[PDB]
Amino acid sequence: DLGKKLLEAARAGQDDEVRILMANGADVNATDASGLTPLHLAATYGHLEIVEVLLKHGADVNAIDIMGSTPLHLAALIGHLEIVEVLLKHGADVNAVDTWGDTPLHLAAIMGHLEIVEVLLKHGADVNAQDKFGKTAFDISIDNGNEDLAEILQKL
Amino acid sequence: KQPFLKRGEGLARFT
Amino acid sequence: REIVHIQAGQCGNQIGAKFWEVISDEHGIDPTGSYHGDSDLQLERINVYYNEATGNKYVPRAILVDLEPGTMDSVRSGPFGQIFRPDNFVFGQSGAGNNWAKGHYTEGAELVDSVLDVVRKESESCDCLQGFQLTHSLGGGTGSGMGTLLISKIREEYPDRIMNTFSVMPSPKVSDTVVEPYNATLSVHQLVENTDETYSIDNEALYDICFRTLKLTTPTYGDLNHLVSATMSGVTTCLRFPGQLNADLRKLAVNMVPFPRLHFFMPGFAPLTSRGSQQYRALTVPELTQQMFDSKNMMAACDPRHGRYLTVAAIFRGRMSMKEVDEQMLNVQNKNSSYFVEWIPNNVKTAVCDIPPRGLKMSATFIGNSTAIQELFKRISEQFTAMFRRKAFLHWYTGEGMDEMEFTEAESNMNDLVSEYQQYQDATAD
Amino acid sequence: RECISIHVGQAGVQIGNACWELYCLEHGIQPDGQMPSDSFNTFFSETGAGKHVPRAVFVDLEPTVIDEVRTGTYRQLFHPEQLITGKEDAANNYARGHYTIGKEIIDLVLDRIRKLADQCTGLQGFLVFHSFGGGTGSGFTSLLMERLSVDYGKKSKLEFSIYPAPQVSTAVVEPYNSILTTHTTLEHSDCAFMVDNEAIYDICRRNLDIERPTYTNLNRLISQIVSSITASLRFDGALNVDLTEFQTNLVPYPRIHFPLATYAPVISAEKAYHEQLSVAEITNACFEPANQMVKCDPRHGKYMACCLLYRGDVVPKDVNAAIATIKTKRSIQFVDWCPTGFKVGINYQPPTVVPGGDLAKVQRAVCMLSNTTAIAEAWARLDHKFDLMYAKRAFVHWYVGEGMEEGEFSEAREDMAALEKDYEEVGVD
Ligand SMILES: Nc1nc2c(ncn2[C@@H]2O[C@H](COP(=O)(O)OP(=O)(O)OP(=O)(O)O)[C@@H](O)[C@H]2O)c(=O)[nH]1
Ligand SMILES: Nc1nc2c(ncn2[C@@H]2O[C@H](COP(=O)(O)OP(=O)(O)OP(=O)(O)O)[C@@H](O)[C@H]2O)c(=O)[nH]1
Ligand SMILES: [Mg+2]
Ligand SMILES: [Mg+2]
Repeated sequence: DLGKKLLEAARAGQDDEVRILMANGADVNATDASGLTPLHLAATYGHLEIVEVLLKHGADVNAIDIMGSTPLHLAALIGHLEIVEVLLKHGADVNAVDTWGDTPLHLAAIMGHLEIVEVLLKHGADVNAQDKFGKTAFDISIDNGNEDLAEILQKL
Repeated sequence: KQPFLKRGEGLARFT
Repeated sequence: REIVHIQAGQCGNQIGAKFWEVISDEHGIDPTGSYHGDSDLQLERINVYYNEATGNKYVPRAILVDLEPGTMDSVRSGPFGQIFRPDNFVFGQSGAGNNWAKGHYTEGAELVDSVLDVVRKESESCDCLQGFQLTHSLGGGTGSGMGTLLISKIREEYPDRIMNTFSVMPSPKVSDTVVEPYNATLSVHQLVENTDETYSIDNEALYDICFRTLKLTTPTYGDLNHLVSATMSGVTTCLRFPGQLNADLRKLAVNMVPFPRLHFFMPGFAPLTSRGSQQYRALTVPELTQQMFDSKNMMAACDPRHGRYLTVAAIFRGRMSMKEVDEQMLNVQNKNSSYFVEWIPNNVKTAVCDIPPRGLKMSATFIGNSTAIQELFKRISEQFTAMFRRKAFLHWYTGEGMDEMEFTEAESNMNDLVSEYQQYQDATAD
Repeated sequence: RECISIHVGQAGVQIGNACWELYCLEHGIQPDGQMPSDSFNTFFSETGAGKHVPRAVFVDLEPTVIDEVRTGTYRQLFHPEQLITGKEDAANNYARGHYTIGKEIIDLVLDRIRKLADQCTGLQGFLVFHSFGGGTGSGFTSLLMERLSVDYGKKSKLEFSIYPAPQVSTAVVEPYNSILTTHTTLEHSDCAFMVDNEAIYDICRRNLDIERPTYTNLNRLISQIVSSITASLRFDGALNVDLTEFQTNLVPYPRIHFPLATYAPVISAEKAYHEQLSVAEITNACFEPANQMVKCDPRHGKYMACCLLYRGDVVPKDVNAAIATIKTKRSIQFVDWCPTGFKVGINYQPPTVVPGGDLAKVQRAVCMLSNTTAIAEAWARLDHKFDLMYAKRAFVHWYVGEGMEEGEFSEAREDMAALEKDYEEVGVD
């Protein structure tokens, strides 16, 4: 199964391995047991070149794993700014919600990734999106005492 | 796999 | 009497070196270990932190630890670097790459018994050991992972001694690693169970003070550590000079810790100064008092007025009216009485020490046990939970043989800690 | 005939220093024990070289305070073996003083006391000085009192106990320590003089014009009052001439054994040319709450006993008239089952003050010792602070971790509740 191999290659950042596997018919949209695709894993572990390559060859930019995470969720959570922007450029849903009611804005906010927050906002992130406890990203910043975040989130 | 600290283990110090 | 000091990991050794620089100057000890001051107050309790070899030259009772070898060199090349006992440097070859599992289990465990041998030796040459103080970050792998391992081993071997830590809490504003909430939660779990007193030093608070108050547009670790060293000097003043109140670690603990798990202190001090300018004027006693209780002067990022004080210690340093101190301390207590728990009568103790810190004629140090510290743990918890729900980088930990259930155990313990603070926050005398 | 004084913990030791300082001045004894050239031989033994040595033991679990005695002005007055120290103190924790750390040194203390007791031909008993608040003053004292009760069952034991005040307090748990030691000492003590640090503090600020009193200020005043109380033991006299008589005169009812001391006049040393106060004036001043060693209101209570101990130029007929005056000016209600007769002792020697103390010389002074149900207000104040913390079990783990059962808190507290009802029942109105 070249799928399992593409998955591990995408996580490890083995660019060359990725190329060969796809050339031999490896499923670009293969899933592991939790429903993570090679684009999820590349987006998670910060492999920008592998992200762009998967996206040039049929990767679903908005694929969800079993917990509803999209690649954009994971990039925003881990804080890979260039990857966030590539995902957005290729049609990532800025307002995708996962099984906890989190949007990519929530995750970037919680983790303090302020550049990513500004970018998401510019691309139409929903400042009124509530998680399953009813919190918006703005609620999180004021419950947090994170004044820098709260100001960014307020900018008209 | 490595055994780990449990909740409340430090409460024995005072009994 | 004696305290044995341990500093672990990069952060631990950096603020640790700064502490030794600062109290050495206060005590009149130069980098070669010779005393050169003109006050007998300086030497009266020198034995608390210093071994006295012949002669008459003083050596820090300090053990210096890191898995990263490079940390050796930076400490040594520091101003007071030569004063430490060469045999008390205990270091590894690699080090943990921000992996708490590496620190604790894998790589710390490889190092740890070497460290304990040095600890044991410092201990046996003590007339009457008080306990231990550890400086470490919670966000890395060594200070955090190995530091808490050291603590657990020391608890086993010296179960009746006080264990005190200066623990610096990670913030996204200062360091760019998203596993830091993992490492800090695993650590907080260990500290809740095994320390008697922990000063919560929040990089979030330190950064905000530097950026917003001290107007340093790009704060360095040096900027942050200037706040930490001032704080560490202040909170150990009662231990290092003659006096009535909180004069040893156990007396301090019995006064500050009403419930064994709630032993995380919020430190503050006044005045806050940027290193290298300028001066003064000296504060008045009212000015000191009001600033030392001000949220902006806290080293933990919590608003004290969002919770209630269980216990408070306040240390005034320098020449000043003891009567004016008493009046102001009474003042802040009864104008703000709703902020001090009513079911712990007289829960604010005040010390005065006549020797001011360097550069100052008057200063105040605040030590609070406040229910508001739950804001710090809620912040870590929220970041922990964001990462742990997506199981990001978990294999990096389990790869060192760590149980995943340890993550869940630590998380639950920390959330329990938060609930407990809230319970006493809402408690009433009635 | 002999009395042995025992000083425990920092407060007991420092007040002890002040007392023996004054005792030497009163009996004409130098800091090396020599006397330039019989009564005081109850408090001082005598060597063959004419050296007079206090019948006194100083004990602390930590050495700082006693090391000052060992190196100070009276470094040669005491038996050096009667200055006893551990290395690790009780950390403001009754349980450490009583159960852990105290057990380490209790046998040495008793053997050293035995050595003093063996030099006596007719030991009356012990005077014990300690704080309520410290772990040593509270915990070790009650351990010592227990053991002294087994080893000297026939002897009298008197206490001078320092009752805590927030102005000079150093621990949050002092109400715990106070009630714990009172519970376990009540049975073993025959008579106990409480010294409220707040009452002494106030007198220093008000009568001595000391802006911020130190322990050195408090202690010299306290020692002047202790000296008034023990003078009858150290001189010829007709009132309270031995420890047994203290209990007879001041304690008719064994659990209510806490007399109130009131002292006058207290005059600033800066006022060396104050016009002298009359017997009438100083006697009246004894029923002013401002001059009491414990803060409480005796007009709210009833008297069970009353002793007036005069020092100096005091004519007996003038005391009787002054007493007649107060018995018909003033509301002094005695209980119906005791003689309403004030007992009077007069010592004709002018009172002594320590040079460089805050007190002026006076020609006449009086200490009144009265057993009044009003002192239960002091207990109620401690009990209330106890209840606030204990409701939450605040700090209780410190005690349970050091050899003490949690049940001992509620047992001590119930005993306190019983003590308060004893006062209510005696003060029948
Ligand atoms: N205040 C302050 N924080 C520091 C300093 N150095 C590092 N930190 C913080 O410490 C945290 C953990 O880093 P380290 O101490 O460097 O990690 P380590 O203990 O050396 O462990 P490893 O490097 O993973 O082996 C991060 O949050 C940093 O922001 C410092 O000098 N001052
Ligand atoms: N009047 C007076 N009170 C004192 C003195 N020293 C301490 N106190 C009071 O005593 C109480 C504290 O007890 P200490 O006597 O210091 O403690 P300790 O007996 O030494 O016990 P540990 O130190 O806990 O082992 C507080 O209420 C203090 O204000 C003193 O010299 N004079
Ligand atoms: Mg490092
Ligand atoms: Mg003491």
